[PDB]
Amino acid sequence: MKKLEITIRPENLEEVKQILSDRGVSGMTILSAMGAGNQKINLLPKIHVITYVKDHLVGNILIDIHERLSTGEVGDGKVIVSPLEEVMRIRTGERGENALSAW
Amino acid sequence: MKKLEITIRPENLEEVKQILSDRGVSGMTILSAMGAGNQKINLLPKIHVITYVKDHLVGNILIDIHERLSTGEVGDGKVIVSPLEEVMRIRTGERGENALSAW
Amino acid sequence: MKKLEITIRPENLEEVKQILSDRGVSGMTILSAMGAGNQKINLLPKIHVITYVKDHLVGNILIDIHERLSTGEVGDGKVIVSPLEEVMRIRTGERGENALSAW
Ligand SMILES: Nc1ncnc2c1ncn2[C@@H]1O[C@H](COP(=O)(O)OP(=O)(O)O)[C@@H](O)[C@H]1O
Ligand SMILES: Nc1ncnc2c1ncn2[C@@H]1O[C@H](COP(=O)(O)OP(=O)(O)O)[C@@H](O)[C@H]1O
Ligand SMILES: Nc1ncnc2c1ncn2[C@@H]1O[C@H](COP(=O)(O)OP(=O)(O)O)[C@@H](O)[C@H]1O
Repeated sequence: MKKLEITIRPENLEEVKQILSDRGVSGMTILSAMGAGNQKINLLPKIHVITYVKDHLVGNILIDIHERLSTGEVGDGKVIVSPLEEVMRIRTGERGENALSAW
Repeated sequence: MKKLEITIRPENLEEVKQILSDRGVSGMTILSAMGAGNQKINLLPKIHVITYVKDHLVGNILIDIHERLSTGEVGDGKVIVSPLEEVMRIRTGERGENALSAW
Repeated sequence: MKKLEITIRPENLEEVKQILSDRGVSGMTILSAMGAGNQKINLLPKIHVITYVKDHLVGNILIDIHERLSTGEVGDGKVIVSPLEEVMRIRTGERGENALSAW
């Protein structure tokens, strides 16, 4: 399993929720943020989306996010992929890929 | 050392602080969030807790969180475990497990 | 590439932005938080800064943060370093170190 961190323009949150639903993804945690980078130190409002996903889905999610969110204007955002050693569902104590099931 | 990310119902924050104190954990950083998943895309309020811990404590913290927070109702939340390559205390410049000491 | 998580007193955010600019770092995402630890469970306001950086810069950024932010008073904060498997720029679809370029 992998962690995705998706940092976007807030207006693009609906489209990120749809991309993850369209790949069977079970859930997501959304944080408000301020970001700085190339867009013109100017801070701008951002949404930071965290989702845990099965390893075979990551490549298609990254392609989907570029194809559907790109505006060709500076500031569209970033996606990173990082490793997960253990995942647990609090309600059941289930570990591994069972912890992300649709139920 | 490992990073835990604990995503919970906000009413359960007091019990997460007590579980970490009961395992000698030095600290925690708390973020407000909105989450989507199985509970009935409906966004619901969540707390996202980050804590850095010694590797031998992770198994007992995961057991404690399942045993004390489970309600057997959908939406109790998730815990993940991920790797840490370096940890530094800003005040002293100390690295490694010394950076998390109680002082 | 590596992820840094920098958890600080809010008054120190200007100095963290300057340290990252002084090492050529392209950007940063800023989250408001509450933290608990050694400082006197008392919750205190914090800023949580996430930045993605090239591996050869991490050692000098950690030294800079200790030298410029240390007050020798408990509560100055923490820096962690964690691994990144993939980085993508949404606007272009570019991966790897190209995804963090100044443009
Ligand atoms: N090195 C970085 N680390 C973390 N977040 C970054 C980094 N660079 C950019 N970001 C985030 O992505 C947002 C957009 O980045 P920006 O450089 O303006 O756009 P682009 O990626 O289109 O060149 C920023 O406002 C910030 O939230
Ligand atoms: N795949 C996921 N990635 C990240 N956060 C998730 C994921 N699935 C669920 N969550 C988080 O956990 C919360 C509860 O999940 P939910 O599916 O409703 O409960 P359960 O785990 O009891 O089936 C969500 O509101 C969200 O914050
Ligand atoms: N184990 C920990 N995991 C995550 N964040 C931590 C941890 N310990 C401390 N912190 C964060 O760093 C802040 C300052 O830590 P504190 O223990 O008061 O200072 P010091 O590091 O100077 O002893 C906390 O308020 C919290 O945000």
